[PDB]
Amino acid sequence: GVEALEDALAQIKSVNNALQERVEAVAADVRTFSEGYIKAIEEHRDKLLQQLDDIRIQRETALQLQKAQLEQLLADMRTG
Amino acid sequence: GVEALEDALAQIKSVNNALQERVEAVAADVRTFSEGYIKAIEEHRDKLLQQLDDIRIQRETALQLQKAQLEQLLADMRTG
Amino acid sequence: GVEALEDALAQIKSVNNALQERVEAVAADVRTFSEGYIKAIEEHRDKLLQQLDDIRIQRETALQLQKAQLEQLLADMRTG
Amino acid sequence: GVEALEDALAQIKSVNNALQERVEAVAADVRTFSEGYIKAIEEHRDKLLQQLDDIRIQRETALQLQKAQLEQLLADMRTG
Repeated sequence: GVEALEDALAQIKSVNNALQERVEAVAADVRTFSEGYIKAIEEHRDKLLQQLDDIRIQRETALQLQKAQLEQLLADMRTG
Repeated sequence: GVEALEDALAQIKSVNNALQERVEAVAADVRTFSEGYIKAIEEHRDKLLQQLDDIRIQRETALQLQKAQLEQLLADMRTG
Repeated sequence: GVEALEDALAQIKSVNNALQERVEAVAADVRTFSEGYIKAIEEHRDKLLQQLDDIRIQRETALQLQKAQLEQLLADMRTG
Repeated sequence: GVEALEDALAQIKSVNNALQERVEAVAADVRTFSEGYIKAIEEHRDKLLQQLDDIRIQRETALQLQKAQLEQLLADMRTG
């Protein structure tokens, strides 16, 4: 009778509860993934930038050891 | 043998400017990707968080409306 | 004299080894990152695609439970 | 009070199509984003992998050219 109305009414309030749970959860995940993602990008971007700078630097150095080892040979000629 | 070496020098010198530029370019793109990428990740996170919101809003309103409806019977059945 | 020419020649031949290793490493990493990413994207795209499917399902069922609970009432009326 | 419940029924029916669509569309986006993300990661890896490669070529050939140049002196000094 009026029994069944108050039931359907309590169910609705709960079957809704559990659906909002599912949505918040999905939203939580989107946030987790999106945060974790951006981070991993920054880290990886940094490493790469780092290694490029080391390439830039280990190169200027090699340049010099040649540039020099060569001006030695020049001298070795112009002299003895 | 002198002029020879004067040359090896000039060669070493200008092979360097070139490889310098290139590395600087890789680094540039390494930058550009990450801002673009992090932009997109953000944009999309938002668009998804938004529709997830709309699902909630839409379902809540239908709850409120439906509750209101069955609340009315609830009174009109308490006597009515 | 000729001593110092084969040194500079073993230098360049070695200093290149080191620069290749460096560039190799970089590209190695670009590889793992992109691979690592694409995985993560697939995994999250899947988990999401999955939770949303659960949301339709868990919704269809809430619907039917309501509909059915309502028709019960509508009948409780038409009869006793 | 039948009509009331005949009404709830119809409301439930119509709320549900709407919430179906919205969840569909959410999922449609989850699909498209991963296609973009994945696609353009891959473009990038390729772009960078290419340039790293060119750094290699540009250096490799400069080495070849320099090697050849100093190989010659080596001969023209191993006699005169």
